[PDB]
Amino acid sequence: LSPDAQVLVLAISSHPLPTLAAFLASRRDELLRADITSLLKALELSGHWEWALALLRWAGKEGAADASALEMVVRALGREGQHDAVCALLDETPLPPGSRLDVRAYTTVLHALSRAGRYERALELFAELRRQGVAPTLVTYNVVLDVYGRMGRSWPRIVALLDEMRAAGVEPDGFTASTVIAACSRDGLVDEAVAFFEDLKARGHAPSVVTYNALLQVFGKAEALRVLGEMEQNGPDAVTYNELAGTYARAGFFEEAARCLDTMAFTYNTVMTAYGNVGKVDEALALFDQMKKTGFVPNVNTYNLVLGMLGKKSRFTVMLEMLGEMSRSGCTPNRVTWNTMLAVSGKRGMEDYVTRVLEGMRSSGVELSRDTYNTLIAAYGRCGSRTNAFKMYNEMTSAGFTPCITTYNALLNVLSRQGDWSTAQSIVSKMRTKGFKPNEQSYSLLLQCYAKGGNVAGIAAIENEVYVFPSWVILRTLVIANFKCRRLDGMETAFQEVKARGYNPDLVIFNSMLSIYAKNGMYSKATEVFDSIKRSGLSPDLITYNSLMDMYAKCSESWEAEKILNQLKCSQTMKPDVVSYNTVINGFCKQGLVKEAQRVLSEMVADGMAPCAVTYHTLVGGYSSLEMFSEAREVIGYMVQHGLKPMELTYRRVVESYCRAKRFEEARGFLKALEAYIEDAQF
Amino acid sequence: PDAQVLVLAISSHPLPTLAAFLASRRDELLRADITSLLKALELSGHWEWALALLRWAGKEGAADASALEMVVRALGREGQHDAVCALLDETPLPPGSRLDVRAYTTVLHALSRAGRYERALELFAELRRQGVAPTLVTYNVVLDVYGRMGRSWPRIVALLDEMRAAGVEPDGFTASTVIAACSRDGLVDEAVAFFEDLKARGHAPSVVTYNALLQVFGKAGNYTEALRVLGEMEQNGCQPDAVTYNELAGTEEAARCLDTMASPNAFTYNTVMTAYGNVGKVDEALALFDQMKKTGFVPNVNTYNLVLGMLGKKSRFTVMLEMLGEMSRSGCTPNRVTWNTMLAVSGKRGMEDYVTRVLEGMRSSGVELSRDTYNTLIAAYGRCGSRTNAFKMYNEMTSAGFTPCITTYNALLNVLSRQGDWSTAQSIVSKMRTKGFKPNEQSYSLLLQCYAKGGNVAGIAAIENEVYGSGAVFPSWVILRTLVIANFKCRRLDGMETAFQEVKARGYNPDLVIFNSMLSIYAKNGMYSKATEVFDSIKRSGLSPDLITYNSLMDMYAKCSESWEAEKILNQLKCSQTMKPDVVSYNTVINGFCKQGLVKEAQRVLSEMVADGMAPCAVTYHTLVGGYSSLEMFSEAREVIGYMVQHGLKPMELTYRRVVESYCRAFEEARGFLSEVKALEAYIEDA
RNA sequence: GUAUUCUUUAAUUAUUUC
RNA sequence: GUAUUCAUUAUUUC
Repeated sequence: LSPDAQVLVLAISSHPLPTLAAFLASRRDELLRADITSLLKALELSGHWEWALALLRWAGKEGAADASALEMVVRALGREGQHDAVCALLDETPLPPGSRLDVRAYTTVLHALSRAGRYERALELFAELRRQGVAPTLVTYNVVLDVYGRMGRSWPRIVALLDEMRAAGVEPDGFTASTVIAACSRDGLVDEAVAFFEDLKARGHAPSVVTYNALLQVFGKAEALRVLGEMEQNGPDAVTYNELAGTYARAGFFEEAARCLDTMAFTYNTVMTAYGNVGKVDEALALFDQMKKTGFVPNVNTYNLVLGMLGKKSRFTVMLEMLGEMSRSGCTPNRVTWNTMLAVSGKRGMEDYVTRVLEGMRSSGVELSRDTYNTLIAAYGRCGSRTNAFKMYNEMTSAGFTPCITTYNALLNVLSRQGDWSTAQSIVSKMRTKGFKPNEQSYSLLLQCYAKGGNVAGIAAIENEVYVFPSWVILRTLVIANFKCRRLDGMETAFQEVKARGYNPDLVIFNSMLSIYAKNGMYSKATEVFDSIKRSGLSPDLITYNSLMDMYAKCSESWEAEKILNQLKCSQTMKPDVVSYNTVINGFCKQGLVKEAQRVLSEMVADGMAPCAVTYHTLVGGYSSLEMFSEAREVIGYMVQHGLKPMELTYRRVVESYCRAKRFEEARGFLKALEAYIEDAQF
Repeated sequence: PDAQVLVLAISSHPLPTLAAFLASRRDELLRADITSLLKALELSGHWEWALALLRWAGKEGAADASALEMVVRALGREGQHDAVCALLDETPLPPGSRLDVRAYTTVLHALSRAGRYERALELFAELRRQGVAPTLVTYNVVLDVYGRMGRSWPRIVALLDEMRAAGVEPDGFTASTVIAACSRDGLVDEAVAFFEDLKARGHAPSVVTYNALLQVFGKAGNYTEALRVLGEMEQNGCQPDAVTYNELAGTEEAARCLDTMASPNAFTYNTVMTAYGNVGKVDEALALFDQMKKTGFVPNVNTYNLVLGMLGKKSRFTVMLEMLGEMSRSGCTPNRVTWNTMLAVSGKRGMEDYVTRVLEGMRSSGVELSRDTYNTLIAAYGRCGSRTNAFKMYNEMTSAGFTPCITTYNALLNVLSRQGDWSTAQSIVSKMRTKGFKPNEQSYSLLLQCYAKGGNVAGIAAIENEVYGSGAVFPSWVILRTLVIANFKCRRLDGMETAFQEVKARGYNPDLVIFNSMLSIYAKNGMYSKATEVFDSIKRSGLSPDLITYNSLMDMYAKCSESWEAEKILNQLKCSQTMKPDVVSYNTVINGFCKQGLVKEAQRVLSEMVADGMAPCAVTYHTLVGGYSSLEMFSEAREVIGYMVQHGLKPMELTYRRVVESYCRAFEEARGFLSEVKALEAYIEDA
């Protein structure tokens, strides 16, 4: 409008937001003389809804904001969807005393509070709304009914409002019906929901899709029998389908739905999906058969769906069967099919499956692409068939395809399992000359080959090249990788770096840390950790609790470890673990305290737990220590007398202790290379 | 002697070259106790090396069965099943060789773990063709093989006889395997008879045994018989472990499960509650929880937090709050875990008031807030989008004497990311900088998203340049992901191709979000060539095209003025059997005609749309008018209007704007049309 | 301005608007 | 070496 005002507006929309108020002040008099409403509008067209906001708040604090000013921002805020801002204009009103608003605007604020769970404020506002003589509209009504619906237990107030609205001649719509039914749905008002809809009929009213889904939902968590039926034939399965997907989980039946559906594709596929995503594939395959059994001829896309849900259950045998019915019915498998048959969540016996998929994947033409081979490598990688992954890697290249980074990472996954790093290094080095530079994943997979290789070299060689941006994964992978190698420098090093970069560490790191102190020479940072893990608000684990006991055990303070064990007995959620029992027994044994140690073994059994090899092994050590070899020999009996099968270390610890005690023929009688240990000892 | 020195050589050598290295010190090897070298190489965990030598020696003819058996024990002990199936397949033994049973059974199990059953049976046949006597574990492994093939019950009954005829007595491993086999075929009756018959032999069953007998009933059948087993279980005195309740959980139904185990402890109750939780059936666990009380045992805070957590993931606010009150009313006073659990809730509607209602309890609970608690509260208020309250929580943090961390600044930017309020987002990151803090990646993602919802393209590019060069921010899948999106929302084609470039270059494997966006952006221009290449490349990737992929394709053809091809897909989606055309699908098709004309065709589509049920929207009609509004025709676009309000759908701003502009440019016959009923009637004035 | 399940470490003010 | 459901090639081995 005004050239002076256009300059002012441009000057406002260009100014940063944090400084703007100190700026608007400087132009106080300049602003007051103008039409803010016109500035707000101009600041809204230009796409700067947040600058008008600032202006409004400024003017309210000055007295130059009117209803129309506010009403303009609000309409902008709701179309833009900034409920928070709406709610704040209401909590810090830029309005002068009198001040009444347009209906549309009040209903936008009501929706904003609703959107925030401030149902109690919405109702306060609604009351204030009609005591100022504002005629609410259909949308205002529907918004308020929604407030009542999510606030809960407000059915009577809903009856009241429906009355009030009709008595003022505002007939309900579809947003009114669904809103209401979902309200009954959230309160278990099954009975009164139906009487409602069936009253909607009376007064006239065309039924709907969203309606039925709401009604559906009622009987859902609440009947889906004679009900869900109507919804169909009444008239289209859109969202209504999903409702079936959770209908099954909150209940339990396979006969009614078969008996129902019988009586009657997507619709079919929907219900099948409902079964296979909650883990009822046996239930879906039956739905599939029934479906086939009645005319219906599935296409490739229906098979890919069934195979897809069978796949998450690793039902290899029937996936191949389905693969059969396809190709022998015309339904030629597509790319999506093989990818589906190869994206199986790994189980035991996956290799031969994969092998059979590949056999039909190559006995049916289908020229394997580059990505196809990568998919086939990943598959044998999941199983762990290094042998078959690499045969695929070799067949690949020998056919002229060029391996990508996805192909190298695949192979790298494998070796990682087996901690074969000498082969990993070769992969990496190969990929570099080919031009391919390792990514983050490629590194984590290296860190894991090394750790299972006990190669600290390659570990610290990477810790250097990274300290390779250190991502939360890499730093977390490094903390672990060092713990397998039990490396305190490395672990600690990158521990604080995880904090200095604004990452929140999980119980894994904390647990891993606590123990690299317990079994080491630090026993206070440990206490720091168990105080940090808590101060952090995290819930300690048994493992955490067990690692804890090991600390006290190594600090020669065992009863305290016994306390934590006992305290676990009440935990009501924790519940010891022979490890916890073992760990405590190991400590007492380590301090010469062995009666106390078998006293906890007695509890152990009494509690109905189950002593094991390692458990007995501990005592034999602690007995051998203070040379009292008879009570020790009595133990190994117990193990075997109960068939617990001792360990050569159980024997060694006695042999080596029988040697040092000047008793040689004893070491001999009692009793491989061990006897040899006595010979090189005796003389 | 001289061996200890030679082992270290092989133990310290590049694996992919060890062959030629064993070829080197060959004659020192042939005179060395191979099996001896093997035993030594394993004593240091160098088992990959003991294999390579085996294969070497084998190729030289220097490996005997005693050696192979030695490598196999380790592999099995080191869990290396594929490697053993390899030895089976290549054979490093000379002709006429026979192996220990312990080894043979280690291979059988290895063949079983790869699904190579038909092969395991053939090896078993050989093993007993060499007059080797199988042991218990051998018989048991083979049983496990029979049980995973299917239709193998007679072979199980027959082998049971043999093994029992060789004086070999079944065990718990046997029982669980035979019962579990019957569970994998639906052999309910025989599993029972077998159990009955096995019991009657004096065999005391066990947990594992009872667990398989229960999977029978529960897998595909009944919850009443499986529950009965649960019955007979305790009656025997065998305590159901965690795996027990998992079977039931996966097998008014919660009222039953509690009636049986009634004729337990607090840990028991939690074990079954958590079972139903981890399955996804939580209303049941609640039901038990109602009983654990009205039955005696009183739950503590650990038990309650457990329950709250379950509710958390379902974000069942009101009940969570009820439960927090019953806690503090029945005596159970919350802890730092209780609160944190309460604020770790899943985003949703009305979450802001919940958090306020929780914080209201943290405060009254006279519990000093810590630096951590603030970070949580800021995060939750930031997660629901209560920008206003996050910042209030923020200033309250930095005023009680706590120091923000990066998470603290990240929470805050998360909110702004939803609002697009990048100006503040900047002002923050700098503050993060002026405090000795360096922005994370997510910090860069948030800021990125923050610029997107706004429209600030200069801050995006300012991120790309700092990402495509310096190391301040590494091109992480995430960061490149947040870029394809933030450039779409701002329609920066150039800046997406670069990202789709690097993604398909930095070793990444694009996702449907990325593909589709690329498809819609190319389609939003005439970019047919690339777009179709993207679509197929979706196919060549191995992903399933959703509706948005199909709608974007139709709009491309629209855009390319081939709207007939657009309907072929709508038809194709009509019989997709898996994908049902969407409202936006139909419109996209109609507009494509109306954009190039043939509105009588546009009517053709609308017709069936209604024929397929399908209830049209405003846009549906606003588009139909477009063609009828600007096609030397007005008597129709007026008749078409009477289908909106007369059908209570209500037109809109883009609509009428097409009526005046199109009519006031096709005059007077336009004036009377607009008179039939603000911001517009200045266009007419402008004309 | 409003409704029916999933979505809340979010493509869901995602793709259609002569 | 072998079995039951769906950081673990995790924490205890005088």
